[PDB]
Amino acid sequence: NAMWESKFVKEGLTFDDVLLVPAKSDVLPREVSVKTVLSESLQLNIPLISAGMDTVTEADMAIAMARQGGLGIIHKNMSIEQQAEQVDKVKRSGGLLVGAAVGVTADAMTRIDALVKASVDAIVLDTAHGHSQGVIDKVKEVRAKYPSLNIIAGNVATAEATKALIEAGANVVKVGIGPGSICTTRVVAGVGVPQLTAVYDCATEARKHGIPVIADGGIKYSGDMVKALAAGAHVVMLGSMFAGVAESPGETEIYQGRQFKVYRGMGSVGAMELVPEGIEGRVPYKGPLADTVHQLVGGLRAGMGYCGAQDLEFLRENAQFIRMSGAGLLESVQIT
Amino acid sequence: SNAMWESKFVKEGLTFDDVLLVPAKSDVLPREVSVKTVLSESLQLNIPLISAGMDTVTEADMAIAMARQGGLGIIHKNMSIEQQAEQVDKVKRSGGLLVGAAVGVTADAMTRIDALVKASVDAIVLDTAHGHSQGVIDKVKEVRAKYPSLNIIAGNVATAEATKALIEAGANVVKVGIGPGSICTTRVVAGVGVPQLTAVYDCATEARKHGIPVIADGGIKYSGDMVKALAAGAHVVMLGSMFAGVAESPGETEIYQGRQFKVYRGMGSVGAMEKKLVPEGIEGRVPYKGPLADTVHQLVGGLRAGMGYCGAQDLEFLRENAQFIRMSGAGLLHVQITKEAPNYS
Amino acid sequence: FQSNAMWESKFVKEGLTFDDVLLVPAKSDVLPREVSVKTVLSESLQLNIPLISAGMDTVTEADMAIAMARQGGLGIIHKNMSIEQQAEQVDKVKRSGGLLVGAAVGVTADAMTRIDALVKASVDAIVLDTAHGHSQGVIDKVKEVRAKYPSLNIIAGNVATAEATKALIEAGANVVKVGIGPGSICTTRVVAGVGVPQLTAVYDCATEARKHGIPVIADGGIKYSGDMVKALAAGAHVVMLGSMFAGVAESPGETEIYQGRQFKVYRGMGSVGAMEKVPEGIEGRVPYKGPLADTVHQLVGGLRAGMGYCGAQDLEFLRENAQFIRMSGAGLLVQIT
Amino acid sequence: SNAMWESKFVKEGLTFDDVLLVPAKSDVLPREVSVKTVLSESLQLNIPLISAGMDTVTEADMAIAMARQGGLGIIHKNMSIEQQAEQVDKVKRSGGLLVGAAVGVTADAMTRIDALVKASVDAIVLDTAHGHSQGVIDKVKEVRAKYPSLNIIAGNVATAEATKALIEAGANVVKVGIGPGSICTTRVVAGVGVPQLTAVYDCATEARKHGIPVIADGGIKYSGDMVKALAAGAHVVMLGSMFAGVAESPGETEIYQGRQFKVYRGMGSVGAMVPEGIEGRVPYKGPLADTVHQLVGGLRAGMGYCGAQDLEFLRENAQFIRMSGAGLLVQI
Ligand SMILES: Cn1nc(CC(=O)Nc2ccc3oc4c(c3c2)CCCC4)c2ccccc2c1=O
Ligand SMILES: Cn1nc(CC(=O)Nc2ccc3oc4c(c3c2)CCCC4)c2ccccc2c1=O
Ligand SMILES: Cn1nc(CC(=O)Nc2ccc3oc4c(c3c2)CCCC4)c2ccccc2c1=O
Ligand SMILES: Cn1nc(CC(=O)Nc2ccc3oc4c(c3c2)CCCC4)c2ccccc2c1=O
Ligand SMILES: O=c1[nH]cnc2c1ncn2[C@@H]1O[C@H](COP(=O)(O)O)[C@@H](O)[C@H]1O
Ligand SMILES: O=c1[nH]cnc2c1ncn2[C@@H]1O[C@H](COP(=O)(O)O)[C@@H](O)[C@H]1O
Ligand SMILES: O=c1[nH]cnc2c1ncn2[C@@H]1O[C@H](COP(=O)(O)O)[C@@H](O)[C@H]1O
Ligand SMILES: O=c1[nH]cnc2c1ncn2[C@@H]1O[C@H](COP(=O)(O)O)[C@@H](O)[C@H]1O
Repeated sequence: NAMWESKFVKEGLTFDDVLLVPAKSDVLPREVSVKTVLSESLQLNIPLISAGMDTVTEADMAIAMARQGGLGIIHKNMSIEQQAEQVDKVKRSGGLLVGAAVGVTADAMTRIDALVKASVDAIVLDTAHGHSQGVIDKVKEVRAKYPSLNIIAGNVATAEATKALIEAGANVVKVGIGPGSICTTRVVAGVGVPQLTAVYDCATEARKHGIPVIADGGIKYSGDMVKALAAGAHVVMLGSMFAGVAESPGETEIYQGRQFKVYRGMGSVGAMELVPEGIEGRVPYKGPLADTVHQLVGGLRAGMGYCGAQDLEFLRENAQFIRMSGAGLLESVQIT
Repeated sequence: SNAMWESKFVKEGLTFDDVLLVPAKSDVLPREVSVKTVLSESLQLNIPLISAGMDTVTEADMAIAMARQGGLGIIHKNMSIEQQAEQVDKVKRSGGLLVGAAVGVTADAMTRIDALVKASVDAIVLDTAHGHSQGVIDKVKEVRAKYPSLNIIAGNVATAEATKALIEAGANVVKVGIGPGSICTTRVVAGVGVPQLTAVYDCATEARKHGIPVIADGGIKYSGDMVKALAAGAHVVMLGSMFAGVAESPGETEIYQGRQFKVYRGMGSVGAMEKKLVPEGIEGRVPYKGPLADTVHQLVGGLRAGMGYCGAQDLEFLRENAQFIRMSGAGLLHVQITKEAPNYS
Repeated sequence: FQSNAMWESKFVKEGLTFDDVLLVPAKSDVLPREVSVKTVLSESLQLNIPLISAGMDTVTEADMAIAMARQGGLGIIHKNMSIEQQAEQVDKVKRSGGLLVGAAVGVTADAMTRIDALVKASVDAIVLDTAHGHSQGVIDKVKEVRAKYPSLNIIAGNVATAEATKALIEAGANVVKVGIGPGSICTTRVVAGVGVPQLTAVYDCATEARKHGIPVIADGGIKYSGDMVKALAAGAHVVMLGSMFAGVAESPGETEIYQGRQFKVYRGMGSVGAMEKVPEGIEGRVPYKGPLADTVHQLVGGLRAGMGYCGAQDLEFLRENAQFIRMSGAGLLVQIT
Repeated sequence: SNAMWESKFVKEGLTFDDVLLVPAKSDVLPREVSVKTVLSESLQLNIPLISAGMDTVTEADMAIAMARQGGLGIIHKNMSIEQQAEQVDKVKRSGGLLVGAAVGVTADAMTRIDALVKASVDAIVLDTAHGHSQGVIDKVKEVRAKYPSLNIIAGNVATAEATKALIEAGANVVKVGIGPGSICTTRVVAGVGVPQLTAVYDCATEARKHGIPVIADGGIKYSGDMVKALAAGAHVVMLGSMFAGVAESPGETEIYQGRQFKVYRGMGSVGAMVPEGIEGRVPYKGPLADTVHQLVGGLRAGMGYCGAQDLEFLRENAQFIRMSGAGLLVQI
């Protein structure tokens, strides 16, 4: 009963537990490189990805997002004809990078072939529990058929889970069980892993093979995104921070004179229409997408200025965190 | 020796909110998992739930509904021996269903237990605030001598030593929990208690040795807290606050702010004792939930998902192989959640 | 060789308070209402119940001190009055039933004068309260008194330290008062950044006062019945309450109505108001709780239950055998009516 | 290698609210303690309080009132060079008092230092969000090269390595703080910061091997926090928020919801110039001396418990005890 013993040993860290420690710097924030590479085929100018959710990313979002340096993932709560159409639309809008989300359905192989012929750069094979034989075998089918296609599998929270996917044929791994804003996995199932600890553990596995890791969910401030990138992620993925953007799908509701967008989990009652592990909410209208990106990539250049990082690689390997108490982060006057 | 003096502050405690389950390799879907459990040779549940023997939570109706779902009801003991034997027999008249009844450590305890046996009760629940007592121990021995085949659920405890005590006194099952109840003020009035997750783990660890199942009793708010409990060594969880608002629970529904409410009170509360006192329970109100079946579906639904993340095809696999990860207070905690308007009727 | 010990040890010590721990149940076949809560501070000083009301002008005067003694406890009459009036408050208590009584004196020039008046008034114990008991002036004050009154019960405080407790014991003190900072009306921790978590302070103090068989008093920080149990179980013989007794019928001062609700004034001795008749006390208000008896009945009832879970027949077993478990903030966490 | 990779989450950090000061044996009455302090042969303060170099906190009126309480004011740089040099001289002619002036790491830096030295300023404060840069080190070396006896205060830093590097560039005094500030959002926008107590200790531990003092800057909300910061190795502390609402502070009283407030904002906020400071309001605290009285009042109290006759005893002998959140836990 070795297992009985290790039940409560492991320990986890979230974004609010740590801070990056400043180091010797001779590179200015405006001078750094926030560029990143997921593969030969996938090169990003800014390490940002919009989430494959029906309230975050359609063709307009992926186009806006591509034009910024990043990448959008067309959600799959759509007919196959429609998704390939939106993919083909983004692709021909200047030869932009687009990604698309595929379920681990029976139909998935059919959906993937439509997306490949519409010329997607990367498909996202995402499910709630990416450490399942269903997903492993599914990746190996897709990899057998398309040995050059960028595959992003998830979701995973552990290194053994990460290893299983890399060997199945995954060249990018997506991290996060529990942490998303609209996520209720932990409340309803008791399951999940602190996102910083998740990213670090998974990155430590992927680092050996040289595979990029996506941090997905739980990000609220540019700060948390700098932390995700220094914890080992190549790239972060946002839902709530883009849902209120002008280029996301769906229109602007007005309630009491204030502008709002709907943001909901893909496993909430709406996106499904087996208990729900997603919820439905509203987010404030944030206007143009460029506004949100400028702030995020600005904050990133500051953090990398503090850490002495010229590029994201220097950041991932050398950056040092410091742990604190909860008392600690109340240290981060009524405001106008 | 001061060995007791310098060990005053060594032990650490964990509760539900300190931990999360860690996803593992899984080949099993939530709909194919087995939520069956065997408390004993004679007593088997189709779902790991037991409604608590409280006068606001469980009577004959709730036991019948609980059984129908594949769980078990514990008919509370705030009533005559005659009218509790009434309720026991009624559950058995309704399709030979499994039913429990609570019996406190008293003088009339045996007179009460007897009547229950003649009504063909499946399990008797020996409940005391402090189960780690000779008084309780020698009462469990008395019942085992007179009824060798009777299921005995004896509690409550929080330590391994208490556990092995009741097992060797002839109890089939141990009910774990000092202080974690929603309506419990034992931790405030007496400064006494163990964080439930540690108490379960500690008690189960001793009880596995004897092949004895334990029950996690109290402190469960969400369904995820229940997955956490089962995964910590418990065979079955016990619920009061979540079953109180349910329509099949004892008590009139009351209207406040147009909303309907039901009364949930501790058995150690002032009102419950009246059916110079230092109470260790409080009276409150919980919202009307509706039918029992809708509440159970969400609980079991969250269990299956949780077992699916862990790769447990059965509850025994979860008990033995599941792994927790500890977080800080920050770890337990933009988008405004949209909740639909209420039903006034 | 220059030592770097002090510099490196700056952040090593760790502290616990009441909310940080819970008591673990043990085997126990003593019922709560059959436990002995009798306690012995000295042969001269025996209490039925382990309770002492604080020497504050908002908490303890004659009528209060009578009430406490009669419940089996003890009142420490406060020193914010003339010597002549303090000694007459002590007399009134002493001659109504032959009750035990305490009396507060500060380390001052006219302290010795006050003590004799109080000793002549047949006081059972005097309490030498200073904000910092580990001072040379306080230590020399205790030798000064022990020398002249070798039969007198002396309580010296406040201390937070094992050293400090050793220091006051060696000066001749029968009983030690423990507490720097944990007061409800205290702002020492905020205006000066000084203090020790009450549970650790007690534990660390009693650890030293055990070697000499000297009792300690847990001074402040108790908000709930269960926190008193935690104090006694950490090494204290007795506990001193202020806030809890301040809003009681036998308290000095009358009942004020605030938004149609009955209240009483409770203020620190270091607050501006007490000082006139930099502050490290503030003034507040506490709910009117009625007569002392019901508050004592719930605090003693709460101890009885605690000793019942722990298997403690008497306060000595609890003090020597009770084991705690540490929890976290989430472990400290329905519509109550 | 894998060394940097495994060191990522190893370090722990403490802030003011994490700890308290352990009362030791005491000979000393609060009124008899010496709160005097010496930065430099050139520079000495009767109290350990330095007024922050911000457009919301300090100008010539504030600097004068600081000096006359026993401390120091640091004239901010959001002004013309000869406007700043005129502020420095107005304080100088107001009774031969102590003044400092903030200076940025730019090309006009040396041009502005020439004017400030011309008005006989005592110390300059080279302030940057990131003092551990080659820019600041190179600037310090070239000022130390030209003005060898000018007191140079350099920062901010948060580490020993940074502290060491500035001492070897020529800084007499080292300023410590990245994140702790009340108007600071560096933690939130860049995820970067170091808990102040751990920072001052780690920076003092390196500084006292050179006889170099450190300033603890920001995060101070209580007098008890100042006692804590001095006891972890700081000679002197710098305050912004607790000085913004006083009368001698730049601007004047303004009214929100019919109460009196004074605007208080960071130098990296939108107004004072991506933002890392914010803009807000603090209550009109009244005159400077009343606030100073309560601060130094608190310090005498804390030195009393710890038994420190002077700030050196405190710095070398004070012991902390760590606690939890429930440890930092009557209608007042
Ligand atoms: C996070 N999440 N969760 C869900 C619910 C869900 O699928 N939960 C869930 C929980 C646990 C699960 O455990 C396993 C699986 C699994 C799935 C799949 C295969 C066997 C192992 C969801 C449902 C529909 C659409 C989207 C989502 C979704 O995004
Ligand atoms: C803290 N802070 N930040 C800022 C903005 C700022 O300079 N941020 C910033 C962030 C990150 C930074 O990282 C580096 C540097 C740097 C600067 C400079 C040296 C190289 C490394 C500020 C701007 C104007 C006036 C005052 C301030 C200021 O006080
Ligand atoms: C927690 N609690 N407490 C009480 C009051 C109570 O009995 N408290 C209590 C406290 C502490 C106790 O300690 C012991 C015992 C005991 C009992 C009995 C056996 C010896 C040791 C209660 C009363 C009736 C019904 C239920 C309860 C109850 O659930
Ligand atoms: C907590 N407290 N503090 C105070 C203020 C106070 O005395 N503070 C204080 C602080 C620090 C102190 O340090 C010492 C002493 C001392 C005193 C006494 C002499 C030895 C060294 C107080 C004053 C008058 C009456 C009551 C009180 C009081 O109860
Ligand atoms: O239905 C849901 N339940 C739980 N997680 C979800 C659901 N829908 C999306 N997610 C995850 O949550 C992330 C968005 O979280 P956010 O970035 O914090 O808003 C997505 O990238 C998904 O990985
Ligand atoms: O008055 C009481 N005081 C303390 N615990 C109680 C009292 N009444 C019931 N309990 C326990 O609390 C459990 C219910 O806790 P809950 O599921 O969190 O609401 C019951 O099954 C009992 O074991
Ligand atoms: O003004 C003061 N400042 C700090 N502590 C005080 C002051 N006055 C009384 N005390 C202490 O506070 C205790 C009361 O604590 P309470 O029971 O939590 O309110 C008394 O026992 C005194 O020792
Ligand atoms: O704009 C800003 N962003 C971040 N920190 C600042 C800014 N302006 C001033 N500071 C720092 O914050 C200190 C004052 O912090 P306070 O005493 O908590 O208000 C100053 O002395 C500076 O070191």
